[PDB]
Amino acid sequence: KKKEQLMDDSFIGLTGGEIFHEMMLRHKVDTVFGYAGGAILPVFDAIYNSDKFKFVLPRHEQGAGHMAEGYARASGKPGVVLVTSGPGATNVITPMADALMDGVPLVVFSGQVPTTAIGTDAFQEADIVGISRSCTKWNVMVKNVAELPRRINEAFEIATTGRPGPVLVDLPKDVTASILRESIPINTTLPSNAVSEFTSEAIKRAANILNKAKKPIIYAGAGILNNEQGPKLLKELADKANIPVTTTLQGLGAFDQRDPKSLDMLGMHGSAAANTAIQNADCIIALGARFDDRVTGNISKFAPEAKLAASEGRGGILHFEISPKNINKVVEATEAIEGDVTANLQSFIPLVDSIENRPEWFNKINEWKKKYPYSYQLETPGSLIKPQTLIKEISDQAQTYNKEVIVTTGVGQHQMWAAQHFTWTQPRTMITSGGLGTMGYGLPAAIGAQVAKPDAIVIDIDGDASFNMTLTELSSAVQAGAPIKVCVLNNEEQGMVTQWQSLFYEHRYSHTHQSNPDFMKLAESMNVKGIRITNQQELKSGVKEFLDATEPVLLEVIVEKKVPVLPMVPAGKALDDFILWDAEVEKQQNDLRKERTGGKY
Amino acid sequence: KKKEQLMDDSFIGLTGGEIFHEMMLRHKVDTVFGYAGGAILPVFDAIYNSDKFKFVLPRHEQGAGHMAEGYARASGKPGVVLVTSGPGATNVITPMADALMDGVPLVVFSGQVPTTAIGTDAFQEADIVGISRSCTKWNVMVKNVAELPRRINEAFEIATTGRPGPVLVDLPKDVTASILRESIPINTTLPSNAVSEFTSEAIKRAANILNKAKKPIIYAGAGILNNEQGPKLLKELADKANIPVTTTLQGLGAFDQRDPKSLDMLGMHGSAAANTAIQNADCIIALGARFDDRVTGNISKFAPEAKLAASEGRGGILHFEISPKNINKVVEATEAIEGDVTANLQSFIPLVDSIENRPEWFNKINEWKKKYPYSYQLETPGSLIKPQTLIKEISDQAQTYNKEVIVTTGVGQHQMWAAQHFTWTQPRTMITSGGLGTMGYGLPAAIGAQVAKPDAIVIDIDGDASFNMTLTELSSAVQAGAPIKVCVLNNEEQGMVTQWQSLFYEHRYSHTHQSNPDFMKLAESMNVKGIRITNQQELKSGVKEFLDATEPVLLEVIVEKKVPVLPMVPAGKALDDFILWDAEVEKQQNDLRKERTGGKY
Amino acid sequence: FEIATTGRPGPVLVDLPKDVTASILRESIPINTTLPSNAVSEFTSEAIKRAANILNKAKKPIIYAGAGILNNEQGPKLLKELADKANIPVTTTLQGLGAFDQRDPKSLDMLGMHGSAAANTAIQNADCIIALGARFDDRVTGNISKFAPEAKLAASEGRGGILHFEISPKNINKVVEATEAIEGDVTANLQSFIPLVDSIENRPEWFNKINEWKKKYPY
Ligand SMILES: Cc1cc2nc3c(=O)[nH]c(=O)nc-3n(C[C@H](O)[C@H](O)[C@H](O)COP(=O)(O)OP(=O)(O)OC[C@H]3O[C@@H](n4cnc5c(N)ncnc54)[C@H](O)[C@@H]3O)c2cc1C
Ligand SMILES: Cc1cc2nc3c(=O)[nH]c(=O)nc-3n(C[C@H](O)[C@H](O)[C@H](O)COP(=O)(O)OP(=O)(O)OC[C@H]3O[C@@H](n4cnc5c(N)ncnc54)[C@H](O)[C@@H]3O)c2cc1C
Ligand SMILES: Cc1cc2nc3c(=O)[nH]c(=O)nc-3n(C[C@H](O)[C@H](O)[C@H](O)COP(=O)(O)OP(=O)(O)OC[C@H]3O[C@@H](n4cnc5c(N)ncnc54)[C@H](O)[C@@H]3O)c2cc1C
Ligand SMILES: COc1cnc(OC)n2nc(NS(=O)(=O)c3c(OCC(F)F)cccc3C(F)(F)F)nc12
Ligand SMILES: COc1cnc(OC)n2nc(NS(=O)(=O)c3c(OCC(F)F)cccc3C(F)(F)F)nc12
Ligand SMILES: C/C(NCc1cnc(C)nc1N)=C(/S)CCOP(=O)([O-])OP(=O)([O-])O
Ligand SMILES: C/C(NCc1cnc(C)nc1N)=C(/S)CCOP(=O)([O-])OP(=O)([O-])O
Ligand SMILES: [K+]
Ligand SMILES: [K+]
Ligand SMILES: [Mg+2]
Ligand SMILES: [Mg+2]
Repeated sequence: KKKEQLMDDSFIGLTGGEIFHEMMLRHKVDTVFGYAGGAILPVFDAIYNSDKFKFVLPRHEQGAGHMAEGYARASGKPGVVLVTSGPGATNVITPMADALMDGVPLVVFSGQVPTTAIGTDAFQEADIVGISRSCTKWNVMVKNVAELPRRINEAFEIATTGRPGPVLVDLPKDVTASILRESIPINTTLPSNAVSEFTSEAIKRAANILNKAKKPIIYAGAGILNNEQGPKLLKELADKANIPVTTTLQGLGAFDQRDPKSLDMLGMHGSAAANTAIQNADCIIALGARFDDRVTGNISKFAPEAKLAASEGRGGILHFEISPKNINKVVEATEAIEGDVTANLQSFIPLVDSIENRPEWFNKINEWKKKYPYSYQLETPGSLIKPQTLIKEISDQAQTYNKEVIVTTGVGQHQMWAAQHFTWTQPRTMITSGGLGTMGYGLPAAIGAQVAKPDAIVIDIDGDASFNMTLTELSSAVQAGAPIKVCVLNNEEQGMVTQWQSLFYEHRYSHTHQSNPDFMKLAESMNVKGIRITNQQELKSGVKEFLDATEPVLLEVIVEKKVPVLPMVPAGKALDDFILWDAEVEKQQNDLRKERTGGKY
Repeated sequence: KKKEQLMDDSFIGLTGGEIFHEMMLRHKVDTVFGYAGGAILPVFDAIYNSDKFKFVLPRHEQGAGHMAEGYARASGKPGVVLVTSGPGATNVITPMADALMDGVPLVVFSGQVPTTAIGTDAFQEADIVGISRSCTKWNVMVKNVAELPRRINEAFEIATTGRPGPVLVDLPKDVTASILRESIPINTTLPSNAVSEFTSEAIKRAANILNKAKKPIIYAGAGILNNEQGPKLLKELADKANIPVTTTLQGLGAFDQRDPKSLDMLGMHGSAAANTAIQNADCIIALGARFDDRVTGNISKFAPEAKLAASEGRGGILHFEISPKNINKVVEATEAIEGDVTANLQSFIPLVDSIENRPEWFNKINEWKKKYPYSYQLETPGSLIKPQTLIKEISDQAQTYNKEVIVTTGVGQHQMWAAQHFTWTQPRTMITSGGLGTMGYGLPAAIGAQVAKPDAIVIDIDGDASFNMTLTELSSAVQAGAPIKVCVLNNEEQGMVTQWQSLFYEHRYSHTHQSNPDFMKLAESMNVKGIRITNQQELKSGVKEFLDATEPVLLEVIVEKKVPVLPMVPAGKALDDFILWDAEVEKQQNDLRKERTGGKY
Repeated sequence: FEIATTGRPGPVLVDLPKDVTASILRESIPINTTLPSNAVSEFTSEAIKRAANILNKAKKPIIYAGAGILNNEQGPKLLKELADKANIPVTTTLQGLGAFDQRDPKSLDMLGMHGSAAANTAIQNADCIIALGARFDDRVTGNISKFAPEAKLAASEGRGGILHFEISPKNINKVVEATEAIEGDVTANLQSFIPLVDSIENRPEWFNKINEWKKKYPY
C-alpha cells in the first residue's frame, strides 16, 4: 500500500513528447523559444497548438537562445529553449556560453538522433553533451522515457539554484517518440517543492568590522537582483550605516542612481569618482559581485586602503557570495559570507550600527563626484549628433511615460555610453551581455524581454556592427507581436575596436569598417516602422516619434565617428589610474588621426 | 656549424602576429575570412593592409566559417578563418562541426585572452579548446611565440591529410603581442615539403573479385574529388570494365551524368533506378564514400545480392577508403583498400579485365532508368510554378554560358530538388551541407566559392527558411565584390519538415511556418539587384535576367506549397522499398490535407 | 547501486568529500531517495519469433554461450532446456565456463584462441549460431572477416545466421552483424524463445561430424 503511494501511473500511455509537455506545465513555463527539425519532431507534435504556453519562433537558433536569455533576465524565470539535433543544437552554443558567464538561468532542450544511431556519425548528429560541457552548469542525455521527468526536474533545479546558469538536456528521437509503459517514482513527476553556525559567526564578525569602518563603500552586482527583496535590503543597509553605493554593469538598477549616496558604475569605463572611492575605502562590502577583470583594474594594485585596514584589523573586504568557486578566486575576502546575499543581509543589518553622519568621508565623495562627471565634447554648429547626447535624450524622454522601461544593448561603445548616461532606478532594467560580451545580443534579448514584460517599453540600444550580426530577427519580433524599440547608433564603424586601434596601434584601422545596409529600407522589408535621425535639429522630435510608436520600430541615428569612451582605465593599470576627457586632447587626437590616415578618418 | 644550419634566426624580432602573417604566405594562403576583436588585435595589426592575401569580412563569424567552407570545397585549398576570443570563437562552432561531418579542410585561428588571465572566467574567455574538441580533427593552444610556426604547420598538415577536416589553433593575446627572442628549428619555419604490401595484396584480391562480377556497380562519393585525377580514373575504370555509376549527394559532379552509364544519385531521395541497382548488384565498388545512413537505407537489408556473392566467393563490397575509422564501420567490406582512392585506382585498373558488353545487366539497368524517372506533378493552367520545373529551367539556361557553374544550397526540399534536377558534369560544382545539414549554409558558402572562383557563375539555390538564417551576409557579398546569384524558392514554409508532418503527423504543422520579409525590398536595402518571379509566364525571362546579371542578384520565385520530394525511402526501410510519385495519390493527399486543416493548407 | 547492477553490470565510483561526510543533515529529503529499488517490447517480441523460425530451419546449429547467461539464476537451466529441446551442441567462452555441464555429450568445451579445435571447427561450419550473453571478443572470433563462414552464407540464403541475445545495445552489431538481435536479459528472452522452437529428436549427420571432431581434437 505504501509502494502504491510512492509510485505514479498517471504518465503511462503518454509519449516522451507528451510527458515533456506536461512537465513544462508543472514547472510553470509560460514561454518557449525554439525551432523545429527531424530529431525533435515528436516533441513538436506533442506541443502542437498548445494553449498552455506561448511559443516564439526566431529565424535562427542563436536568436532563440538570446531571446530566452532576455526573457530570463527580465522575468527572473528560467528561459526555455527547444531545438533539433546537430546544427540546431550547435547554434545555441554561443547563447549557452553567454548565459554561463552572466549567470542566466537557461534550460536548453535539444533533439538528438535515435539512440540506435548515436556514435555512428549519423545524419545531423553532433556530440552536444561533449561540446556544451564547458558552457553549461550541467548537461545530460536522456536514455529512456522513464527517466525523462526526473531529468527535467534536475535541469530546472540546477539552472535556478546557486549561481543561476544554463543547462542542456539531450533528447533522442526514439526516446521522445517512445511510450511510457511503467510506473515511476511519484517525486520525479513533481518539481520542488537554516543558516550554518559557521556562516552566522562570519556574519557577526563582518558586522563588527563594518562597525569600525570610517570609509565604507558598497560594491553591488547582479547577485542582489536574484531576490525581489534584494534592492530593498541594499537600500536599508546603505541608509542605516550611511554608505555610498557603486554597482557593476550587471548591477545597474539595483540602486536608485538619483540618491545622493549613488557613486554610479565602477570599472574600466565607470565613473572616476566610483573608482577613486573604492581605491580609498577602508571597508568594501561586496554584494553579489565577482571581482571581474573589467572592474578591479590591476589586481595587485586594487583596493589598497581596504587591504591595509584588514592588516590593521579595522576594515577589509566583506564578500557576500552564493558560489564557493567565486569566493577568494580573485581577491582575498576578510570575511566570506556564503549563501544568498539577500537572506544573509537580513541577518547582517540588525547587527550593524546605525550611523547619522560621515562628514569627512562624504566630503571627499561629494568632491570626487563634482570633479569627475561623465564629460565629453558637446555638439558644435553643423556637427553630427554626439552619441552621449543621444543616450541622454532617450533616457530623459523615456522616463516620462507611465510604463516600466527596459534597456537591452549590443556590445561596444554604444553599450558603455548607455550604461553611463541612462539614469538607472529599477531592478532588471539593464539587460546586456557582460561576461562573454556577445555582439548581436541586443535585438533578440529585447524580443525576449518584451515577451516577458508585454506592458513595458523595451529599448535595444545597439551598434551598427552588432545589429548586423542578428538583424534577421526583426521578422521574429513582428511575428511574435513584440513592439520592441531598436535604436541603432550608426557610426559606420566597429567603434570599440577603432578606439583601441587609435590608442595602441597608431590609427591603423585593420578591417574594422563593415558596410551597412540601408536601415530604413531594411525596416520596411521586415514590416517594421523606420525612423532616421541625421542632424541635431531632428534629435528631439525623432526620439519622441520613436518612443510614441505602438508597433515594432527601428530608429537609425547618424552619430559622430571616432569618439572614445571616457573615462578609461587601460588594461594593466590601477583602478584610479584613469584617462579623463579633455577638449584640447581630443582636438589634438583628431588632427593626428587626420594626418596619419591622409584625411580618410 | 651543423647546429647553425638546423636553427633559424630569421623570425627573431618579429611579433607573434607578424610571424602568423609570414607563415600564411609560406602556406600559400591567398584568402582569409575573419572578424576582429580585443584578443586577436595583435594579429589584425600585423596583417594591416597586407597585399599578400585577400581579407573577407562577413557580418557574423558563422558567416566567415561557412564562407571558408565554400572556399575550400570550390578550390581544394584549406579555408582559413581568423576570429577573436569568446563569442567570436563560439560563433564558429557550427561551421567547424559542419566541416568535420563533410570532410572540409578548415583552419580556424581564434584569439584567446592573455595567458595571465586564462582560467579566471576572464573578459570574453571561452574554453574553445574544450568546446571544439568534438568538432575538430585536432586543436591546440599556443603557449609561447617560439612554438607558433610549428603549430601552424601542424594545423595545415592535419587539416589537409587523411580525410580532410577542421582544426583550431588558439592564440593568446600576450603570445601574439610578444616578440620572438630566440632561434627556432628551421624545419618549423617551413611547410611540407610507397604502397604497403598488405594493401597491394588487397588490391590484387579486389581485382580478381571484380573480374568475376556479372552485375557490378560503382558507388562513388566525395573522396574521389580530393584528387584532380579522381574523376578521370573513375571514368577509366567504368569504361574499361563497363560498369554503371551512382554517386552520393557529395559525389555529384564526379561522373558525367550525360553518360549512359550514369545511374544518378542514390539514397533516401535518390533515383529508384540507382537504389534498385545497388540492391541487386553482385559487386559494389565503393570509391571515397562512407555508407552514411541517408544512403544505405535499412542497414540489415542493404545490398543483399553483394553479401550473397561475397559468401559464395563471386563478389562483394570493395571499399577504397583513406580513413581506417570508416572502414568496416557500417558495413563489412569484402576487401578494404586503405589510402587515397585515386592513387589506389592507378594500381587497381591495370589488374581489371577489359569488358565489351554486359547485355543482361545493362538491359535491367536501362529498364530501371526508363521506369524510374524523377516524375512529379507538372504545372496546370493558373497553378503556381512547380519547384522541380524551376530547377530544370535554371539548369538548362546556366549550361549555355561559357563559364564554369558552381551550385551551393541551403537545407531542405529545395536542396534535394537541386540535387535531382540539375545535370551534374564537373567536379566540385555541388557545394552543399550534407552530414550536419546546416540551414543558412547556402549564401555564405556561395560567397566563399565565388571568391575562390572569380570567373565562375555561382548559384545559391536556397529555401526561404534557410535564407532567413543568414541573410545579413548579403552586405558581405557586395563588400567583397562577389557577384553571387541567390535564388530563393519561396514556398513560405519549412517544406522538408512539413513533408514529414504531412506524412507522419496527420498534417499537424507545428511551428513550421515562419514569416518572410519582402525579399525585393531586402535586396534593395542590401544594395543587391532584385528579381521576383510570381507566375509561369515569367519563369523563362526571369531566370535569364537572373543569369545575365553581372552583379550580386537575389531572385525570389513563388513556388507550389506542400509538395513532397519523391522518390523517398522512409527511415527504417530497405533501399528498394521506396515511395514513388503518383498523380492520383497526390490529388488525394491534397484533398485530405485541405479537409484536415479546414482549408488552411 | 542501480547502475552497477543493471544492464551489463559494471563498476561505478562515488566520490565523498571529507566535509560532506562529516557534515550533519539538517533538512528533510524525498522519501524515495532513502529507499533502494524496489514488459517485452513488440519490437523484441517480433525479433524473437523471427529468430525461432530461423532456428527451426537450421541443420547445423550451435550455441555460443558466455558470461551473460550467468547473470540470472535460471540462466544455465534455460540454456540446458534449449539445447535439449532442439538438440544443439554447446560451446562457451572462458567467462562462460560452468554455464553448461561439460560432462554432457553435447558439450563442445571452450572456443577461441586456446579453446578446443573441435569447438572452433564446429562454429566455423555451423549454419546457425545462437549467441547467449557473449560479446564476440577478439580472443574468441579469430580473424573477423573469416569468422563463421557457413552462418553468413546461411543468412544470405535465408536458412540460418547469427541470433544474438544481448542486454547492451552497444555490443549488438559491434563486431559481427546479427541476423536477428534480441535485446534484453538473455534468460528472460529465452523463456519466450524456447516455446517457439521446434523439438528435435536427432541430428545424425551434424552430430556425426561433431563426435568425429571431438575424437580427433582432444587437449
Ligand atoms: C565592452 C565591455 C566593457 C565592460 N566594462 C565594464 C565596466 O567598466 N564596469 C563593469 O562593472 N562591468 C564592465 N563590463 C562587464 C564585465 O565584464 C562583467 O560582466 C560585469 O562587471 C559583471 O558584473 P557582476 O559581478 O555584478 O555580475 P556577475 O558576473 O553575474 O557576478 C555575480 C556574482 O554574484 C554571485 N551571485 C549570484 N547570485 C547570488 C545570490 N543570490 N547571492 C549571492 N551571490 C550571488 C554570482 O555567483 C557571481 O559571483 C564590460 C563588458 C563589456 C562587453
Ligand atoms: C535533407 C538531406 C537529405 C539527404 N539525402 C541524401 C540522399 O538521398 N543521398 C545521398 O547520397 N546523400 C543524402 N544526404 C547527404 C548525406 O547525409 C551525406 O552527407 C552524404 O551521403 C555523404 O556522401 P559521401 O559519403 O560521398 O561524402 P563524405 O561524407 O564526405 O564521405 C567521404 C568518404 O570518403 C573518404 N575519403 C575522403 N577522402 C578520400 C580519399 N582521398 N581517398 C579515399 N577516401 C577518401 C572519407 O574519409 C569518407 O569516408 C542528405 C542530406 C540532407 C541535408
Ligand atoms: C591469456 C588469455 C587468453 C584468453 N583466451 C581466450 C579463449 O581462448 N577463449 C575465450 O573464450 N576467452 C579467452 N580469453 C578471455 C577473453 O578475452 C574474454 O574475456 C572472454 O572471451 C569474454 O567472454 P564473454 O563474452 O562470455 O564475457 P563478457 O566479456 O563479460 O561479455 C558478456 C556479454 O554478455 C552481455 N550480457 C551481460 N549480461 C547479460 C544478460 N543478463 N543478458 C544478456 N546479455 C548479457 C554483456 O553485455 C556482454 O556483451 C582469454 C583471456 C586471457 C587473459
Ligand atoms: C533527410 O532526412 C530527414 C529529413 N527531414 C526530416 O524531418 C523534417 N527527417 N527526420 C528524420 N528522422 S530519422 O530518419 O529517423 C534520423 C536518422 O534515421 C536513422 C534511421 F532510422 F534511418 C538518423 C539520424 C537522425 C535522424 C533525425 F535526426 F533526422 F531524426 N530524418 C529526416
Ligand atoms: C572592454 O575591454 C575591451 C574592449 N575593447 C577591446 O579591444 C577592441 N579590448 N581589448 C582588451 N584586451 S585585454 O584587456 O588585455 C583582455 C583582458 O585584460 C586582462 C588585464 F590585462 F586587464 C582579459 C581578458 C580578455 C582581454 C581581451 F580579450 F579583450 F583582449 N580588452 C578590451
Ligand atoms: C568587433 C567588436 N568586438 C569583438 C566581438 C566580435 N564578435 C562578437 C560576436 N562579439 C564581439 N564582442 C566590437 S565591440 C565592435 C562593436 O561595433 P558596434 O556594434 O558598431 O558598436 P560601437 O561602434 O558603438 O562600438
Ligand atoms: C527546419 C529544417 N531542418 C532542421 C534544421 C534546423 N536548424 C538548422 C540550423 N538546420 C536544420 N537542418 C528544415 S530542413 C526547413 C527548411 O526549410 P526551407 O529552408 O524553406 O527549405 P524547403 O522549404 O525547400 O524545405
Ligand atoms: K548613470
Ligand atoms: K540529375
Ligand atoms: Mg558602430
Ligand atoms: Mg521553404
